[PDB]
Formats: sequence, structure tokens, C-alpha cells
Amino acid sequence: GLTPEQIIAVDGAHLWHPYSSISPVVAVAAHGAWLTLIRDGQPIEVLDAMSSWWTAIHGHGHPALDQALTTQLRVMNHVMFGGLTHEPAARLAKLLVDITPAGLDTVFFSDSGSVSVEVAAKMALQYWRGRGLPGKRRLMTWRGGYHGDTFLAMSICDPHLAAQVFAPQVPRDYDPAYSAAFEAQLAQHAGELAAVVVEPVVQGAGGMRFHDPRYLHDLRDICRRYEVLLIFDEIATGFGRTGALFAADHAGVSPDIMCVGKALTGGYLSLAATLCTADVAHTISAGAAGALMHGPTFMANPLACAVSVASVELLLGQDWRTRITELAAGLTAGLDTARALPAVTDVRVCGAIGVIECDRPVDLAVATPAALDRGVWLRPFRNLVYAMPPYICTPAEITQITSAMVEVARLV
Amino acid sequence: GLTPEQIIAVDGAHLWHPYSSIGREAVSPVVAVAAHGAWLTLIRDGQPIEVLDAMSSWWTAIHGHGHPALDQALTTQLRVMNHVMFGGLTHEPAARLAKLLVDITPAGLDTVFFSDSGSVSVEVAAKMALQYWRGRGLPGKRRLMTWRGGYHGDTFLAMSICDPHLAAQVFAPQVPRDYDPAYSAAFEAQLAQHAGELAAVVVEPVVQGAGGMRFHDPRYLHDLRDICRRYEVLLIFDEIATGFGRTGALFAADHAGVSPDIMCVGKALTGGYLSLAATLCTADVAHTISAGAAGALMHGPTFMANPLACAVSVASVELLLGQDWRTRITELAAGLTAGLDTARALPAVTDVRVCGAIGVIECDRPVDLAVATPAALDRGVWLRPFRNLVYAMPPYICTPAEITQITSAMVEVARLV
Ligand SMILES: Cc1ncc(COP(=O)(O)O)c(CNc2ccc(CCCO)[nH]c2=O)c1O
Ligand SMILES: Cc1ncc(COP(=O)(O)O)c(CNc2ccc(CCCO)[nH]c2=O)c1O
Repeated sequence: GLTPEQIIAVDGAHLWHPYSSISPVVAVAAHGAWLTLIRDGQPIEVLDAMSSWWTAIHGHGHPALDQALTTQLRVMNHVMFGGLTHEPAARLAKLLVDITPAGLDTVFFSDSGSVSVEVAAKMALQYWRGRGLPGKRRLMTWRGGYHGDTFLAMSICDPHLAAQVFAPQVPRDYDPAYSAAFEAQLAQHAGELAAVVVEPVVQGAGGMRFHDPRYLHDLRDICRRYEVLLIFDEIATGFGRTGALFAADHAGVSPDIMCVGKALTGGYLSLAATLCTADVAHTISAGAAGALMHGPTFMANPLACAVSVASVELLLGQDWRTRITELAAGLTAGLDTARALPAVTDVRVCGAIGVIECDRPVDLAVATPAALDRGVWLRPFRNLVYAMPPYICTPAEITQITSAMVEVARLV
Repeated sequence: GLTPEQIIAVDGAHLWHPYSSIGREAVSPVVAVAAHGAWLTLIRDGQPIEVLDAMSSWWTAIHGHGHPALDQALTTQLRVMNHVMFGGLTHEPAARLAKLLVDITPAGLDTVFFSDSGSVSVEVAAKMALQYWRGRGLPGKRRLMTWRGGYHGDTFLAMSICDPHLAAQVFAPQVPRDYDPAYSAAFEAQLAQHAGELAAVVVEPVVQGAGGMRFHDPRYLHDLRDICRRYEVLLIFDEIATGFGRTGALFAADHAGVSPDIMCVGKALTGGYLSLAATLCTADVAHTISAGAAGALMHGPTFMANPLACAVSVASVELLLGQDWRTRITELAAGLTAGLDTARALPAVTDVRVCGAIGVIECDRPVDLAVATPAALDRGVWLRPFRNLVYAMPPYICTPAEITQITSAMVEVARLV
């Protein structure tokens, strides 16, 4: 065992944190929408406004998910997915194929979002090889995107590695001229392109930007006409977050390949999935390799699959759309006051996502204590103060979150 | 819920398996309904049967499945904190595991980067090496060098250093089993001409797993360490398969008594409960990266340092260290040697080799799966031959009788070949 002080000592000496060098606050518990943190030697309750980075949609320690995990743990923790299959994987695959955009009928489980993106790339590349067009090996996307930290995933992240094709930043408002320009650029690269890869509707890590769903309809059309596969990365947007079950649903379009993760497991365990159409699967399967050449050690882990099944079932068994609509209303109302702030450039809400865009990078040394002082855990990045609250947050808790966000913006 | 029939129907229509097809599988997956200790419960011809997990579910299940201590560690952490973001927050599980790993790994490795899988941990190791040299003002050192027969995962960068059989990396010849100073001299010569271009050498120490279950004299690792130091190239050991006692030492590097600059671990890390991997580096590497223009290691997965995965790993590592694991492995190695001995005389058998809790029969031809599967299943053993290899890496908890059962099944496969 270790005291909060010993943890800090070990952490400072031995632990790499995300995108950091070699001060973290000690977290000692999580329950519902609340974290227990240690501040100045004292335990404090704070709202998990970030849902622990998009994951904890049902909050922490939900009895349904806890029990799903303990139930599976009693019977089978893990077995290899080579030559074996199991109920959690089958139940989850069945669910995912049923709730995702039409045509997505096969499921490849992996351990993280970055890996699922590379699997999606593998699918697209092997697809065209299966069609006898191995020259189609590049990827195209628009600027402002983020798809993970592995080397292939890095290649399609906003440039500001494989050399990929980048269209200009997709605007918030629909402009037919943007779609026309996108098509013209894609046209001259078509013989080079395996796929277009984008985050539908919401671009997260690249700057929490929202774009009109109509752009997705245009992409589907362009890709269809120029024979380029369309890949949607819904790792952040999936499972109700943007007001629809999957962001693609706002445009009513189905991609050829789709990545999901994060909220998939309710934030309990690492799991991701890459789905593709029957056409893609068969073409790869009929190809020279005769198979999709990927398969991680812990593929389709029974424990992760079991808790994911329960998380998805919990989500579908309630009126999630109304819940999200209520959250969106709460965020909008709560953030409105920020608009008039001198350092605030924009305020925007999309489903259970709320963003205050500031005129300068937000200083964590100031924002963090300001948020903690108000009983809220916020993690600003670049010039953004934002939140993606758990779906179980009450109106009062959303108000607490938004008022903390506003006071952070005010300090900037 | 689903019946085994419904599971197979769903599986066939909607599930990708590792390196497999949809609709074109010669052999359908077998339904697994339970796992406890060294045994899996599988559905054969509709009958539930118990079979030995001879592969430890790919090196992972070192304490067997559903070990009471590990189950408890998981449920204990589940009651308090399932997960929190590792950005700006830290927690006891991560700290306890980091402290443990820093203490039991080869000397010098005192920083720990957690990731969600082996392939990712390898990519992190690569990033560390590349950023290290950028921090030294030598961005030209960006390629990797390895020897053939290796395997390091299936993300695109990981693939580039896997045995060809992508970034174009530098490949030295297959390292031989027995120590030949000539091999090391030639390795040095090849590396020497690429030095200004090389960020790191990356290899599996002592045992190459997925690349063909080959063993090599640990002295080669001593040579690599020396070569790397003299030519200013970092050394990366991928111990994702060899770690935590598997080869008869706590880490395979310990056989050679050398310390890499960077090291990857995974698999047995969590006792095979959940996916978790870690990349460790020296203080020098960490400091050089932190002092560079970038000012930080530019990597950070959403689910980094998951409390549940860390908690079960702490229990698994503590369980291993709290017992005489070295003697357990020695006993396993002896049981494997005794059990596989009779295969040495089989017509189609080219080699029989054992290293710690690893047993391999190498044939002179490819192993037909349609012959091997029912043969092993009939004998209550789950085996996964590939190419010309029939092999096992059983859980450390296997009794002498279970080892006899496993080896007897392997020999029969070798006989049928
Ligand atoms: C769309 C999409 N595709 C792929 C991934 C990667 O999957 P992973 O391999 O499991 O990490 C992510 C998740 N990565 C991030 C999400 C959110 C932030 C916000 C805070 C930045 O400081 N930063 C991230 O890096 C994703 O959102
Ligand atoms: C040394 C080493 N370094 C890195 C990795 C990659 O880490 P991952 O990303 O967690 O896979 C591995 C992976 N080992 C295997 C991977 C896949 C199967 C097939 C399983 C079929 O059910 N069997 C494996 O042994 C590895 O051995």
C-alpha cells in the first residue's frame, strides 16, 4: 500500500504521463459522476466533467457494469481468440452490427483506439490489393483531425510518417464550395487513394470543432463515385455522445469502415472495434493473403467484451436521446454567460459536449485550482475549456460543471 | 445470452479472428465457455470438455485462469475506482506497479510508460529512441536494426521490424542457436555502416516467439550491448513474451546479465486477465527526451495506466515473487524435457528444444491442423501448431501429471506428422 504522499513521490520519479516529460493530483476513488481527489492532504469530491476522456458515459462504479464484469470474471477471464470463440465476443459483435450504420456487418476487436485505426487502414489497403489495385495505398483526410499516436495513425493527424493527402479544415457551416474543392482534390489522387478517413461531425483532440453533417453526405457521394473507401473514426463520437447513437447518423450515411472505442466499455477496460461491410470482408478474404493480416494477443478479451455488452445494453435500455437532449440544453444554458467574456472567442455545444473557445492557450496552473475550488475536474487543452459529462449527470451537476467552466474562462 | 449454436452462427457471420477470413475458414472456431486453473472448458461435438491450456493463452496465463488472488485484486479495485484519466491525475495501482517493475527489471530502467498492448509498447519504445536522438541533435538516427526470425506486433511500425516472411529497416541474419563469435562480428560490421542512420537495435532476448520459437545463446545479447554502446545506438529488448520467469530467469536479459536502454513488457504482466503493457527506459533516455526541443514524450493513449489492469498486474507480479518461481520453472523445464524426449526419434522430427517453461518440437514439414487439432483434443489438450512447429508454454501451476498430458499430446502430433 501507499499513502497519497508516497504515490506522488513514486509518480514523480517513475511514471510517464500522457505527452509529458520526466504535478498530478492523487485520485483515490470514483463513484457515479464523482472522483475523490487528494488536495493539500485532504480528500475532496469533484465532478468528472471529462468523463475520464469520453469513456465513463454511465459514470464510475455503475452496479450493472460492475456486476457484468464480476459475473464474467467468475466463469472465464480470458482465452485466446485464435481457433476459439466465446459468448461475450458474439453477444457484443451482434449488438454492434445491429446498432451501427447500415451495412457494417463484421467486427474486429482490438485493445485501443489507435490500433483500431490501423486495422481500419489495413482493411482498406488489403481491400484494394484484393481488387488488384495495390496502387491505392494512400489516405486522405481534412485538417484538424486526430486519430491516435501510433505511427500510421499519426500520418493522418493534423500536420500542424507516411505522406497522406490533406484537404483544408472543414468549416462549421455548410459551404458547397468546400465539398466541390474536396472532390477536385480527391479526383486527382483517386488512383492513389485507398480511403478517406475522418471524424464525423465532431473533431476532438484536433480542437473540438463541429461541422455540418451535410459534409458527410457529400463525402459518401464523392467516395462512392471515385471508388475510394470511406472510413469514419467514431472512437470519440460513438454511443450517443453527439445527440445521435453514432455521429454518422446525423447525416444518415454509412461508411465502408468504422472505428469505435472509449464509451464502448463504459470506461472500465480498454477495448476498441473496427467494423467493415460484407463487401470489404469478402474481398479481403478472397484476396491473395486470404485473410485480414492482424491479430493482437488479447484480441476480443472476454472481460472487456462482457462489460461492453452491459454498457451498450444499459445505454439502449433507456431513453438515451432524451437524456442527451437534456444534457445539451443544460450545457447551452450554463455556458451562455461565457459568450460575453472578453477572452472568449466562441461557445458551442453538440449533444453532451460543451466548449468554450478562448483567445489564448489556457494556463493549467490557473485553470486547475479554479476548477478544483469549485468541485469540478476540468482538463483544458490548447485554448479550449470543455466538458463531456457522464450521461448520468443531474441538472444541478451540469450547472456546477458549466459554472466552473465559465469561471475558468473568466480567469483567462 | 446465447447457446453454443447461436454463438457459432454469430461468430461465422460477424466476427474476425486473428489473421483469418470471413466465410472461408477451413476450421470453425471452437466455443469456449469457461476457464479455471490450467484448464479450458470447450464445446466439442456439442459436449463440454475440459482441456489443458498448453499455450497459456499465448504466454499470458502464467498463474492459470481464475486464480483466487488475482480475481480478488481485481474485485477489490473495482469496488473503489474502476478508471480515471491519467492526464493530470495519478493513482495507487499505477504507482505500486511502476515501483514494482522498476525494482525487478534489469538495472537502470527507472521510468515506466503504460500502454494498452504489446504492439503499442513497441511503438512507444521506438518513439523514445527517435526522440532521444532528436534530443541529442542527431535526427538522422531514425532507422531500426534487428535480426531475422523476430516478431514485435502488428501495428505498422511494429511490423517493419518483424521477420519478413512499411518502413524499410535493417535486418541482420537469423541469429543461430549456439554461440558463434563470427555472427556477432558480422552484426557489428553491418551495424557499423548504418550507425549514423540507426536509432536503435531491437530484439527479443534469448527466445524468439511468434517468429518461429527459436532459442539463441544469451551471450549474443552481451555482444549486442557492447556493440550498441561503442557505436552509439540504443538497445531495446522486447520482453513481451519472455518476461516474468518464462525462460528460467525473471527477465530473459538476466540470462546475459545485461541491461537494455529501453524495454517492453506485457502479456504475463497482468496474469492474462486484461490487456496491459509497459515500456521502461533509463533515466538518461527520459532526461534527454525531456530536455529536448519537444520537451516531452509525444505519446499518450486515452486509457493509459488503467487502475483495474494495474491492480491485477500488481497481484500477479507479487504472487510470482512471493513463491520460489525459479524452482517451479526448473521443474517445468525438466517435465517438458522428459515428456518430449521420445519425439527426438520420430522420423519427421528435426529438433526438440526446451528453455525454461517452453517446449518445442520442430518437424521437417508443415503440421496439418486438421490432423493436429482432433489428435490433441482427444487427449484433452489445446495446442496451436504453426508452420513446422508443435509447441507449448504451459501455466506455471501445471502439475507433473498435466505436463505429462501436454507433452504426450505434442509427441502424438509429432508422430502423426
Ligand atoms: C477520434 C479518436 N481516434 C483515435 C484515438 C486514439 O485512441 P487511443 O489509442 O485509445 O488513445 C482517440 C483518442 N485520443 C484522444 C482523445 C482525446 C484527447 C483529448 C485530450 C488531449 O490532450 N486526446 C487524445 O489523444 C480519438 O479521440
Ligand atoms: C514479443 C512480442 N512483442 C510484441 C507483441 C505484440 O503485442 P500485442 O499487440 O499485445 O499482440 C507480441 C505479440 N505476440 C503474439 C501476438 C499474437 C498472437 C496470436 C494470438 C492468436 O490468438 N500470438 C503472440 O504470441 C510479441 O510476442
